[PDB]
Amino acid sequence: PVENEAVAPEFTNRNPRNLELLAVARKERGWGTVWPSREFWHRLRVIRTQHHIEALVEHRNGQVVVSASTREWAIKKHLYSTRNVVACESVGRVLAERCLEAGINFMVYHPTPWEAASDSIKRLQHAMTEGGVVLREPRRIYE
Amino acid sequence: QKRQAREQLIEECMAKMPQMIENWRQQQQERREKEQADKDRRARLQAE
Amino acid sequence: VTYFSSRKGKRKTVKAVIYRFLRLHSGLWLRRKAGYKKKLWKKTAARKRRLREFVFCNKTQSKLLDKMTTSFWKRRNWYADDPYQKYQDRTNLKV
Amino acid sequence: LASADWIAEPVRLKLAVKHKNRINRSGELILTSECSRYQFRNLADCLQKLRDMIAEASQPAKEPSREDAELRRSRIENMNRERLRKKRISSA
Amino acid sequence: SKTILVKMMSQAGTGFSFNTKRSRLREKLTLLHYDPVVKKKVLFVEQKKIRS
Amino acid sequence: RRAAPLGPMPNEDIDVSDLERLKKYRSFDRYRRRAEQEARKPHWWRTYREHFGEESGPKDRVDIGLPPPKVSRTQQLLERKQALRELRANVEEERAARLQTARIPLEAVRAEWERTCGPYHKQRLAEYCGLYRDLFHGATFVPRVPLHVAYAVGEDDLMPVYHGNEVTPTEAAQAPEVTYEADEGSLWTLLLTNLDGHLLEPDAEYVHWLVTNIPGNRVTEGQETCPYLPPFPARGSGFHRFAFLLFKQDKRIDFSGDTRPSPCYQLAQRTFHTFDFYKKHQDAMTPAGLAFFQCRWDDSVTRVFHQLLDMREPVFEFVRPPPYHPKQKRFPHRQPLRYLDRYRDSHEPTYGIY
Amino acid sequence: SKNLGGKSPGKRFGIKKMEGHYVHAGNILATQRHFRWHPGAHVGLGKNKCLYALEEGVVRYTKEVYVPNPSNSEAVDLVTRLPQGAVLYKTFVHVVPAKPEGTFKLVAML
RNA sequence: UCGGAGUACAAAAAACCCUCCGAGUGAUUUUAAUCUAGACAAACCAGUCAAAAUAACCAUAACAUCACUUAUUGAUCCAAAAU
Ligand SMILES: [Mg+2]
Ligand SMILES: [Mg+2]
Ligand SMILES: [Mg+2]
Ligand SMILES: [Mg+2]
Ligand SMILES: [Mg+2]
Repeated sequence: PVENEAVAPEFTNRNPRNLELLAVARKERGWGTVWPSREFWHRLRVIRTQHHIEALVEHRNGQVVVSASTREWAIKKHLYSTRNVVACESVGRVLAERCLEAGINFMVYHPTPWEAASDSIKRLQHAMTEGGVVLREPRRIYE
Repeated sequence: QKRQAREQLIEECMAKMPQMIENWRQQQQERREKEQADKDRRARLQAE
Repeated sequence: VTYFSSRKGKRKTVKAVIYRFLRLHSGLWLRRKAGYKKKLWKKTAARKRRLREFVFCNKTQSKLLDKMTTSFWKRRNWYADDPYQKYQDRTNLKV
Repeated sequence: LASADWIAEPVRLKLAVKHKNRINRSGELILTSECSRYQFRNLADCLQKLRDMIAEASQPAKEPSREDAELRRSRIENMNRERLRKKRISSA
Repeated sequence: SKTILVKMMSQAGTGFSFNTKRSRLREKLTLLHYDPVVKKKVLFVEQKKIRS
Repeated sequence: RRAAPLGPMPNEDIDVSDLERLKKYRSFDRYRRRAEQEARKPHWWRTYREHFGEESGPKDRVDIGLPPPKVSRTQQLLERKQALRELRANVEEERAARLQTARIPLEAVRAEWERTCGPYHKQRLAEYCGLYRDLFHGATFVPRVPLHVAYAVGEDDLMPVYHGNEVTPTEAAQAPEVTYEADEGSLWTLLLTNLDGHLLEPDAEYVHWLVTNIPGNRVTEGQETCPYLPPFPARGSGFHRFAFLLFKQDKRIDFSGDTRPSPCYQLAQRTFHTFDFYKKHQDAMTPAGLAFFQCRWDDSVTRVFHQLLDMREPVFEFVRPPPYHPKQKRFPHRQPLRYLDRYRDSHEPTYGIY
Repeated sequence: SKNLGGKSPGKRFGIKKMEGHYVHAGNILATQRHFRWHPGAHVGLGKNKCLYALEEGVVRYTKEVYVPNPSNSEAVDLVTRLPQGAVLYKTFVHVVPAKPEGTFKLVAML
């Protein structure tokens, strides 16, 4: 027969993002008694220090995937007062384009109740939404 | 005939359902507003 | 239980067992959970569902009910549109 | 599908467009039945699927309604992909 | 502080009644419940009084 | 019985007595920062990371790549402080900042990011996507030189291929254009490798486009060892990875064992191992560029399978393990009537002798 | 006499699955009256503080930091009253999944 | 009769006409569904949890909450409602 016709029916996909992108990967349900919830694939974390603002996307294992910080020279040289709301929206838009480049479209954001009412982080969420990255990571198929 | 009568009555009662819901909500809101106004005026007259 | 009747000399059966129990031909006995119609306003939805569900009997109760009933109630019945005809038999029992 | 002359040309075209996922490389449309233990019922299911496809391609009032539970993710992904594709530079 | 048991019938047309506890010193009760027959939020009103 | 602690206790440093004079935090987010800092330390007790695969914790990754560029720290700091001062001296920037109406040169920011710190983010994204683990299994490299890859999907429509992007096979049917800054004194090689999608060997990978002895930037002028083949991911298994590896070489590498014929439509011949390739030609080439994208099945993959590869399109599906059920009991006590349905082979009535 | 009602059966509030035990989905790992063991990865919490496995795997017990829900007023007050260097620790029960999510099997060549 | 603490110091169980607290329910609205894996406990009867899937609300929760929340409860048969 055809030399290429061999199939090896046990197909193995070694891509670590394969099931995450197919939305059939095993989300880490669980803790329930601590905060924030760890049921996700990629989580957005915003650290607002007294001098700089940094925004990360992290995997379930805690590894840093894509990060944008006002400590970076690229944003520092184009930005003034790296702590303020314009700095927050700047880093939000930069992280949005970086996530789009990296292939991440869905994240989860779990801020504190006082942080959700802040003026800067609402603008960061709006900047992500207008940049194309959407929160509310999709539900797992056959959860 | 029994099945058709049941379905017709169900449709008739479901057609007006949002109207009854809104009327009940308005009645409850008026009740709570009247209670709040009575309490506020009682407190105001007691203060003086 | 009347092991030897005074008229025919046969073995009698108690009617309470057949009135409140059902026997599948595989030997299992099916019953309703006690208290499934009592004070439903006082019970949680999960508890009400658990009471509504049908349940089986263990070996001791099954043997007791077999002793109380006669051989007419252990026969194979082919009813018209029987709800439990699919459950009359046991499959894939590895003992 | 090409040699099936018992249905019209537009119907054949519609089956070719829609059910190309289940069309063999030789052009043979293939229908699968696995539900019942009886080959009679299996063939009945195959014929019912064939009749349903024929009727769906024959009716002109097909609005092509699409589901939304699993299509929002695809829409978002296409949105974000053409957000990068929108670069306009001549090439080739 | 004695309560009362009242049977409420659905106003969605279909016959569906559920029993709930209410205070005696309250007016005729009217709430929003779920009717399995129509699978929608339906206004329920107190129809009968059963238990004290 | 009691056992002595096998190391320092967590809260044994601060003094229990005289809590009033001891400083306290009043901020939940501050406590959160402290707790997340503590949770990452290698404690001597059983932790979540140890059981859930910290990947052997720290690993001394072997670096096979170009040295980082040498810059003057003092001069760089002086220029950066000067730029910050000259920016802060402005008053229109202050007014824009206070009025919250100020925009950002996103293209510029991306340019300096890719110039100064892009390689490290790209390397960590390659680590997260598992490129190094499947290409060398023991080595990591930093993509020092940017590599811009783009497909042409029309007359004015260009699809960029960043790190981890998703590209349709229809968009990737044609060969792409690759650009990277390089002087006219060096030689480069470019390799497009399909990591996942080999039907037979799980540990092997496919070749798609191998060009060698590239003079500087003109890739079209350099000879192509392997003709371009469009991506052909299977219908069932989706989201395969395709990696563009760029190697900078000193000598003019010439080989005959890695050369492919003109058609090159045989999957047996298009079987590759990047580890073996780099072991064979490790002395000259050094990896300096990386560009990988995800790719799923579309309507053109069947055409690629049929016309080009001359085979039947394979179809897979994501099957799940059958539900677990305990051993069936002779007398299932207090079990629902549906207990017998959990061990039924088929929902059909079998009459054994009737 | 004067003391009445002291008789009541034990509620069997305890641990059901120890470390290393292979559990399936839905198995009750441990039941409790107050929060003694906290759920972690792939361990869900019932309404009666019981802990049940959500995935089939191996049960593990760990000591981990405790960051409470910011809406929990009592725990937030405790945290804000904690001293500078103090971090809370709790015993969490985890289920480490064993079987993969699924497999890619060939069905037909079209 | 039911629950909590000690007896019963660390998985479970464990008695006395042993030592002390309690319950035979209130307040409020979020009026809290169906179906089903797998489990706890248990002589039996009873009691408890619960993933996935379904129709309505954010298109991101629904386990009703509080009073130490744990106890606030009664089997068949038989009688009544409108089934
Ligand atoms: Mg410096
Ligand atoms: Mg006791
Ligand atoms: Mg006792
Ligand atoms: Mg047991
Ligand atoms: Mg659910």
